[PDB]
Amino acid sequence: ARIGPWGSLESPYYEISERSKRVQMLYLSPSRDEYYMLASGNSLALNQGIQEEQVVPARYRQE
Amino acid sequence: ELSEYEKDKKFGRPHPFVDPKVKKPIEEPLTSEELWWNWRKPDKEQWSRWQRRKPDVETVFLKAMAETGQVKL
Amino acid sequence: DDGMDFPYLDPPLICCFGAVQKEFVPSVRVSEHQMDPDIYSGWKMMQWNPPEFGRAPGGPVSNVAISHVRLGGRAAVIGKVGEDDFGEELVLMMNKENVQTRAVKFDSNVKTACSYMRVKFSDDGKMKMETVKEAAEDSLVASELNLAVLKEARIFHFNSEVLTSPSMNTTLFRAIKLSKKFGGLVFFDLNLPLPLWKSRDETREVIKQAWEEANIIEVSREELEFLLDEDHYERRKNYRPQYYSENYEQSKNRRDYYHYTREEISPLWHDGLKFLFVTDGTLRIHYYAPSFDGVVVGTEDVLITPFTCDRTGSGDAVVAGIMRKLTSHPEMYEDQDVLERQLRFSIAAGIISQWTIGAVRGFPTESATQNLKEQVYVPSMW
Repeated sequence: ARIGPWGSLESPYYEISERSKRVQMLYLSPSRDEYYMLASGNSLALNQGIQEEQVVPARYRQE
Repeated sequence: ELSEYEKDKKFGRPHPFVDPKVKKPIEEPLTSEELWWNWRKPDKEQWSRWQRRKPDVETVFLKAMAETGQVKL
Repeated sequence: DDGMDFPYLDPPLICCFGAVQKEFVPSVRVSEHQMDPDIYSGWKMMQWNPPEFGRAPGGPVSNVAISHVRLGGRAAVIGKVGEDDFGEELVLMMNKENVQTRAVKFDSNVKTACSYMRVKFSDDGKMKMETVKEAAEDSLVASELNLAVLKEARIFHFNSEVLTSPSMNTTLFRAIKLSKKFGGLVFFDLNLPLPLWKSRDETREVIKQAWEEANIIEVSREELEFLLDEDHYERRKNYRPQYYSENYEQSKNRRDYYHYTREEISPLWHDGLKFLFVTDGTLRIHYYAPSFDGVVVGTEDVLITPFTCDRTGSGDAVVAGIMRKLTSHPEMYEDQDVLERQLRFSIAAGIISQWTIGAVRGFPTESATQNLKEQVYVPSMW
């Protein structure tokens, strides 16, 4: 945790995007946290179809 | 006499639980198409964490003395 | 050379010809992103997002031999080392892990990993260097070739680094001739050194003699597009339709895993070839055979352990697993189903090899590789 601007606690998260910007880690604040889908799973699962449809637990909104 | 078992149940020797003298197969139950969508086994095996058998200890001993003749699996 | 009484041991031996080195990364290009020139505490952020050529960077041939023997196989290494402390410790490291060193030659004329060059200031002020005295590793002559490893070994594996020195060119070609005379296959690994990344035509001229003698060839995704067309295969990858997608997958903007057709790799194909392997890291392996071709699907995960992830040495593990399964199962050559099933072991080994720091420190075991293969792949695949 880190005290960011405006006295808000921030936490690091790795952004997943198909651009490979430069630094893929961001410091998210609580206001920007609940509108993203934050996975906590793994890529070690392969089915007869495609790997991109595998299911992992996440945290969207407050569920 | 007493069957082809020699009634291994009566003695206690290793023997299949079911009788290997009837073992009547299934009578062609409903296939995947004629089933409601909740029981379908969706024709593409799904990855699951519980897909490899638990290692366990007694599964090692059972395999260990199956080779030495003390066990008939 | 005919001296033998009893038949050879069960796992066929593998011939590993090249240079013995510690933690060497041959394939170097210009990475777009750099992470601070001084603070090395943040350099690990370049292992989560590799520069697309160091995604699965291969290394020396000793690394491949060690990974192969650690996977349950048997390997032997041909090379030369100096009579130094470093030279005496490299052979100790190789010996500690059951790598046969019957073909490693010790000499005192040259020093291990040390080569004497000379400054040759040219026009303008651009300095140059000319190799005055060669390093110990690249100083093997054809006379001191162990004519027992070559006879016994069933696969001859070498990398392109030996094509950058004059004497090893002749020595390698003599060894290839001997091994082919004794009936062994030739495995070619294309871990291109830095000078060979200059131009396509020069590299193709350099490697043509070695390429035409190979029975199995393994190249990366960049080492194939470079050898055919970099601009075309980079324009094709980054392309999205102006109006509407085509099928549906194109409407999801997923990653580009292109399976090259047999008419595009035809310039790199010849009659003697038995297999062509193109590895897109550990993600996918495209295999091309004389009568069939296909792609084996895999995955990767370095964010599972962001602090102990180091991609170096994974390509060596992939190649070693490929060789181990090639020698263990001789029916993979003409059976596509068996080929696909046995090519996931290499993917599992490559996945495991990226979870630790150090090329030789954390090469996976056979049991661990099988465990990961069975845990990632559905029972129908494995």
